[PDB]
Amino acid sequence: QNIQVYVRVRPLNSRERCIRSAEVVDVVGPREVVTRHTLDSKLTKKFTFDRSFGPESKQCDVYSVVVSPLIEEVLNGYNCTVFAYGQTGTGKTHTMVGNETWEDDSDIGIIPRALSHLFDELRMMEVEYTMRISYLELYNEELCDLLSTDDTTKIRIFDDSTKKGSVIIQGLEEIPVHSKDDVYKLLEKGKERRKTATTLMNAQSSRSHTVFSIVVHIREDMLKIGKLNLVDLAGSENVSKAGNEGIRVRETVNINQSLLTLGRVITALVDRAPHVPYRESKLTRLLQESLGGRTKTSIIATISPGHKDIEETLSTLEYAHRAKNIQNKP
Amino acid sequence: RECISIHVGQAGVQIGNACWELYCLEHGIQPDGQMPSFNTFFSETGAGKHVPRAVFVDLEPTVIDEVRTGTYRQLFHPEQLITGKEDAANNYARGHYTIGKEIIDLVLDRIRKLADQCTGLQGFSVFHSFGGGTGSGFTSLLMERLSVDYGKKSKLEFSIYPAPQVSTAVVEPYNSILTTHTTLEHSDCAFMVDNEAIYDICRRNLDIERPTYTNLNRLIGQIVSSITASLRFDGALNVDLTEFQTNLVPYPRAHFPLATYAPVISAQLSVAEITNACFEPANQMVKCDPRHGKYMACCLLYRGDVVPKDVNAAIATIKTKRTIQFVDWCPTGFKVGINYEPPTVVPGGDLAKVQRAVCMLSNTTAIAEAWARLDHKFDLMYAKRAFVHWYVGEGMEEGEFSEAREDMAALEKDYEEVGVDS
Amino acid sequence: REIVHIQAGQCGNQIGAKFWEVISDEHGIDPTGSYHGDSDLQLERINVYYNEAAGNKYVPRAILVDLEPGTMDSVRSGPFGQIFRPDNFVFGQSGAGNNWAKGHYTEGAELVDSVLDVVRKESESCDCLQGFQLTHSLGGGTGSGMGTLLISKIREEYPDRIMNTFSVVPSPKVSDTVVEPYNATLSVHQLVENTDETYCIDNEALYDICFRTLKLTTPTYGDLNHLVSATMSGVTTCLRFPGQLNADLRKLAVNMVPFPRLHFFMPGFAPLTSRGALTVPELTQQMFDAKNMMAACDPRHGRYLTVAAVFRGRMSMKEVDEQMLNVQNKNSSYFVEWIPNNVKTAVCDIPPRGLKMSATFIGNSTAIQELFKRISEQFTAMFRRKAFLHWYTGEGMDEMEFTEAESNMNDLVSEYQQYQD
Ligand SMILES: Nc1nc2c(ncn2[C@@H]2O[C@H](COP(=O)(O)OP(=O)(O)OP(=O)(O)O)[C@@H](O)[C@H]2O)c(=O)[nH]1
Ligand SMILES: Nc1ncnc2c1ncn2[C@@H]1O[C@H](COP(=O)(O)OP(=O)(O)NP(=O)(O)O)[C@@H](O)[C@H]1O
Ligand SMILES: Nc1nc2c(ncn2[C@@H]2O[C@H](COP(=O)(O)OP(=O)(O)O)[C@@H](O)[C@H]2O)c(=O)[nH]1
Ligand SMILES: [Mg+2]
Repeated sequence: QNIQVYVRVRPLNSRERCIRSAEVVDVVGPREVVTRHTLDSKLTKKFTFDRSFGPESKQCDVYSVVVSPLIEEVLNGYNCTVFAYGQTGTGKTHTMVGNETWEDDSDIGIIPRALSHLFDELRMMEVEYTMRISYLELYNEELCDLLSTDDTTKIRIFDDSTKKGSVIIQGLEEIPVHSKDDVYKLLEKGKERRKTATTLMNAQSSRSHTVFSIVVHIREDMLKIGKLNLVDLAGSENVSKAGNEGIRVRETVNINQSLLTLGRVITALVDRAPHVPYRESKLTRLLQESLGGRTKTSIIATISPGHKDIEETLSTLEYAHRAKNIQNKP
Repeated sequence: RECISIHVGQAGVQIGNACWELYCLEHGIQPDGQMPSFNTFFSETGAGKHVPRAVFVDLEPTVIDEVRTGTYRQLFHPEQLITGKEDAANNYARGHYTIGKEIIDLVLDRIRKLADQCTGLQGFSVFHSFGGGTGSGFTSLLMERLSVDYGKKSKLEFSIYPAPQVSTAVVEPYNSILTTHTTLEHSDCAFMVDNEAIYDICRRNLDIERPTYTNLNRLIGQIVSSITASLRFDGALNVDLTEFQTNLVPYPRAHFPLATYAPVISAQLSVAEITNACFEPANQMVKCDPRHGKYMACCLLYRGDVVPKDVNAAIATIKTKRTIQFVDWCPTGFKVGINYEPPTVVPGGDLAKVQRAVCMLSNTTAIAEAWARLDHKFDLMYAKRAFVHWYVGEGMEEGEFSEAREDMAALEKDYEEVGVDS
Repeated sequence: REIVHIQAGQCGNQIGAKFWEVISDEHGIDPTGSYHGDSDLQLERINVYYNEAAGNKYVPRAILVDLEPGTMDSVRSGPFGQIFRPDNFVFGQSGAGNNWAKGHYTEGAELVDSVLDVVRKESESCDCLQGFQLTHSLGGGTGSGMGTLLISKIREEYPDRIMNTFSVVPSPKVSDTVVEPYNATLSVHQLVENTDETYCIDNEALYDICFRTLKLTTPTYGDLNHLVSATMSGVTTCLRFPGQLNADLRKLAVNMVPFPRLHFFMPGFAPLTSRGALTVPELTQQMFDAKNMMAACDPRHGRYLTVAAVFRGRMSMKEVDEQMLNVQNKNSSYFVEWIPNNVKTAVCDIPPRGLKMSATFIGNSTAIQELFKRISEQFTAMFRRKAFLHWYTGEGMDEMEFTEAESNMNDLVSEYQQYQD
């Protein structure tokens, strides 16, 4: 019932070596106790999580540890969701999606590995299935369907009478998939349709919340609908650090104002407020059922080990640790 | 032997109004610039005109008009007058990143024109508000550019700090946390005064139930006048600005002096009886208690007709009345400022024509108590995470707050640490 | 700094008529556009609400929009009838008639784009936009219909600008038709997510103030506008004249809003009395008193989040803050705990003409949760029978559009429950 919360540490990037930033954060894999501190190793804080991940770990390894055990539980008729969030350039987009695209061995991301891995899972049961996908990005409080051909229709988000936590979306073209080749041709267009710009922090820095959900029906009779939300959020952007002068600065407002709403959702749920303000962000309503409902959710945090970006590193770890107190309704 | 002026934000403009008015009247300058019938804060062109070495920059064009469209518009050259086009909305975030980055470059250009016009720059005085946004964001970025170009220069700050109880804006406690990292690391000397205790004097010594900003500002102006303008005239012992960083700041991160100045009588004042009031807690201009803390360093500056020889007895009476718990690190830390020139009353002011005046500067552990007043105010609003979206909107992340909050704790301990040593 | 103000709907167009009449009498500008005042400070910030014209004339930077010509023609007929330039009139025939679906979605939508052109043309000739004011109804189909869509397109074009709304809340006391509450659920459904700040006014309070303090026997409908008229001027007062703490519009928004959703406030004008004592503390007592709240709720039922005070006249904040500090202590239960200073002071130097002192109240308290509970109950009760839906169903509005209007409404109401106590 408790939400699994893991954390990954990225290696030092070029600028981290160009500014000559030393490693202040270290990990212990099996013990899952990430040790972080300031420059002078005098006082250090202790963070306990379900798992830890060093910089040399692979993409399929993190997929094997946390994501893989949740693949098999989808068929029972339960929802799952996992997303990375944190400072810009921590490596969230590469962790969830992967930079360049069969087996669960190479540096391929989580999403195309999930399609390859789950496809055999359904074929092993020999069940009747109708699997579809969904690619959308939240850019400046607007909904744009990547998978859809036209997407000119004004996409709104409505509530539902039966499903209390869920929300109804109009205009989501649920294309059926029976072969992995068909999924890869559209998904690569999705990341081709993914709005991205070049920043000094990251030349391939995400510029929108890409909530990539997966839904499949099961019929063999007790009908079941499998639901999995492979969410890829935008990172927190220190507007001075990234560097922009403009149209990009309008993007920073909506992205940064959105993450701030996310944290309060955890703040209210941990302290058990009578109600939680999901209504202030479209993003919050997308994960409203995911956060404090009938869903086994997980979170994969990424943090830079740079001594300079210690503040965003330490502050981001707060919501990660507090999330273990949040409960669900299995 | 010359220094320039910086007045940022509405606080800086209206305060300087009396400051330069004093400066203009202290030396017999007319409101036009034509001295009828020394040059430290003014340059003189051949036309018989003086110009103030000032920098008045505001992000809102509202307040500047009062000076350049009313009186004193002849004394200023619009060359110095820089003006923005939209207020920072009391947001350090918008003041620092959004708007200030687009104006700051214009300001720096006017500075190098003045610094070259002067010879042997002594430094400059900073005027802004810690509570207000304009005085928080635009100031902070401005200060950082100064230390980059002018490393070996004095940086005085007069930041009016809000009251523990009385307040004007709601987000005042948020700006103070952001400015702490800015002033402490960059600025060498900063002065914090609060209008609350300033009200206390105006309704006790002046017996005035209608004190406005103008009345409080004329008081602050007299403090700055004796600190610099008097030190441009020779006496028994003249003082400079630079020794304060060594005579008043005995360690790098120990610089937030307390200022007192209370020769305030409505229209008999002996010498020593006046000096006693400088240590009376009831007119310290900041809501704190000297008995709660201790006294680290303290230097005086005497104005007008003062004779040092019989003065030494009065200084001894401070030691003879030893109930203030003077610290052990500095036994003989008393630099005496002796200026022969007396202060002057502005016509229509609320101060009486005195023949002698004394203004005290002193660092102490009592200023650490004022931080205890603030710290709780900041933490409560941060717990519910309210009003935080505005600062995130301009792009300053919340991580700045967590980082800056520790600097408040670390600084407040450093003052507490000194008392322990014996 | 420039600000554009919009009028929409049968009621909204009437309210502004007195508004500009006050602002014109403020600076002393004759209706025709010639300036004949005596104060030079009046021309110091004329740019805020006017554009310079040929022959030294002035044009109210206004946009007059409606679905019915008769109401607007009366404005151009009476006094200040030539003050607008007729090109700003944008209207059509076949008024909606309390039909929000027709005003917002189907009919006004054809006229919407024509207004945006006049809105877009106005902004570019202006130096730099500051805020956007829209006076309209919440229960009236037309103003709420077009106005909500008007705000959606405008804010989409101008994310950096201020969306201030002076709107009239459907009063549970007096109305002509019992179908009025339906519009409110449909009105705010678009407002909160697309508005920066909102002002709430009730007719019951309107007649309440004119009856109690003014002691008038026949409260005319125009005289009620005379009350709301100056209240908007209080918000703008920091922009026109030089003051001690000139709190700009966006500055005021940041001081009140504790969270990007809860931005509904209750204005009120204190210094109004019968012919019969005029001190500065005299204003402070009337400020906190419930008899000046323009909402149909007791502010003491809930608790305050933030309170802005804008004073008009030669005043010392010492006389203010000491008087102000008592309110923090006198009613300690009335303010929340995590905000130490609930007050926001703003001292504009110049008061209005005639009076020597004045006070402008701006407060966001939890009391508004009650005002919306009035609408929600009637909305849900009439929704169960599905009565008079075919009046709206045929226009092309799905049922689920109403469904979210229910939950999203009460969520705003439930927010203040926690923040109160
Ligand atoms: N004692 C005193 N305080 C002043 C005076 N003028 C301004 N202040 C303080 O300055 C604070 C606001 O500072 P500013 O940043 O300069 O205000 P601003 O220039 O309009 O810029 P914003 O704060 O962003 O609106 C107020 O809360 C006052 O307490 C003054 O004349 N006397
Ligand atoms: N574990 C890792 N080892 C090496 N390089 C990595 C690792 N994780 C991420 N990177 C690289 O770091 C850069 C940042 O990629 P990205 O995933 O976009 O960062 P981010 O934190 O997601 N910021 P954003 O793009 O806005 O989501 C890319 O060039 C990745 O290839
Ligand atoms: N203050 C004020 N309110 C008015 C006036 N005229 C109408 N109203 C209010 O406006 C509300 C309905 O507005 P409405 O006439 O339907 O606007 P419409 O949408 O254009 O039709 C009513 O409940 C009235 O209380 C007026 O002159 N002054
Ligand atoms: Mg200000």
